[PDB]
Amino acid sequence: NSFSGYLKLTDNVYIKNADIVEEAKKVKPTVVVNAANVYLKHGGGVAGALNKATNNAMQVESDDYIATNGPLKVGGSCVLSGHNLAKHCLHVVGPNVNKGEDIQLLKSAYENFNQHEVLLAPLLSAGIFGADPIHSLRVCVDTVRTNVYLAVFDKNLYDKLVSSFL
Ligand SMILES: CC(C)[C@H](Nc1ncnc2c1OCCO2)c1ccc2c(c1)S(=O)(=O)CCC2
Repeated sequence: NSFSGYLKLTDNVYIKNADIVEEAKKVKPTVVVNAANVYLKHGGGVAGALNKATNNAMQVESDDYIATNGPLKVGGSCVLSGHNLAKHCLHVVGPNVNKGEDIQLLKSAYENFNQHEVLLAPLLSAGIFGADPIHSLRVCVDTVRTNVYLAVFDKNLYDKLVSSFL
């Protein structure tokens, strides 16, 4: 967990303008959070990038999880191997508001982070999921009590988040 260049926002929330895959390789954290869907199909965005860095080992393992346990619920999670990126990968399903899923579930999604002392994570539901990224950061700051290091790849978004937070 050798996080470097983070800006401390609150006692337990840190933020950096960085690619989460590159951070995972440099830091080798205990837990890396994946912005997953309920079937753990990592076809793009953060999920696709993390899977591509494991050379599809995350996807094989995810398919085996789904075969045995069935899909996750929106707001839920599961802990799987982190392969070469981390000791564990916490797959968390935020609501896809662009498809009508309730924004209240974003609090339930962030609540999963509380079972891990330290995590490297993306902003949940801020992708193709269509949630307002600044609102997602507010839910994170209000819900997460353990230590979370957020990697936000876009410098324009990072600057807006830091300006909003101050
Ligand atoms: C907002 C965006 C800049 C950010 N992208 C990344 N943030 C950090 N690391 C990355 C990023 O994408 C390339 C790999 O590394 C982001 C954050 C959350 C979500 C997505 C994207 S999504 O994949 O569109 C859907 C799931 C939720």
